Amino acid sequence: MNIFEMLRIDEGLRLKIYKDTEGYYTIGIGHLLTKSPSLNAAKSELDKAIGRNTNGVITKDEAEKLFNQDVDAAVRGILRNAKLKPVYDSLDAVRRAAFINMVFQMGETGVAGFTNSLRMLQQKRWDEAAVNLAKSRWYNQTPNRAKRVITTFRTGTWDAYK
Ligand SMILES: [Cl-]
Ligand SMILES: [Cl-]
Repeated sequence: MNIFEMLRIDEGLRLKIYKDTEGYYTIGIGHLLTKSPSLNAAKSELDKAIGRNTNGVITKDEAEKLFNQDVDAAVRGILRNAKLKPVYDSLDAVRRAAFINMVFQMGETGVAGFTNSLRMLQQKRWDEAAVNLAKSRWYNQTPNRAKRVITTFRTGTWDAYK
C-alpha cells in the first residue's frame, strides 16, 4: 500500500463531473473543481485544467494526471508550511501517508488548524491524538474515511485499508 492507492480507495474515481460530500463540483479522484454553484463555472474550470474542450467528461489517463499533480502539490504544500513541516518530518512513512491524506482532503489551512492534535502527533502520543482528532466537524461529516485515517495514525500500519 502507498499514498496513491490509499487516496484512490478514499476518493474513488469518476469520469463525469459530480458533487462531493459537501456539494461541490468535482471530477476524477477527488479533484475539487469549484465551490461555485454553477455547473458552467465548473465546466469552464475543467476545460482550463485539462487543456481541451471536455463537455464535462474526461478519460482515465486525464483523471490520473490530475491526481498525480494534486498529490505532488499536497506534499510540496506541507513542506513549505511552517506549521506542518515539523510535524511531517517527525513521522514514520505510514503516518506520513495519513497526514498527506488529510491535507489532500482539507487543504493546508484546514489541517494547520488542528493545533492540538498536531502537537500530540509530534510528541508521538498516538492514542491521545486519535481521541482529539475525532472531536472535529471532519469526523462527524465523513466518519468512515476519518476512522480509517485516524486508525492509521493510532497504529502506524495499513490495517484499516486492508
Ligand atoms: Cl489544475
Ligand atoms: Cl465517510
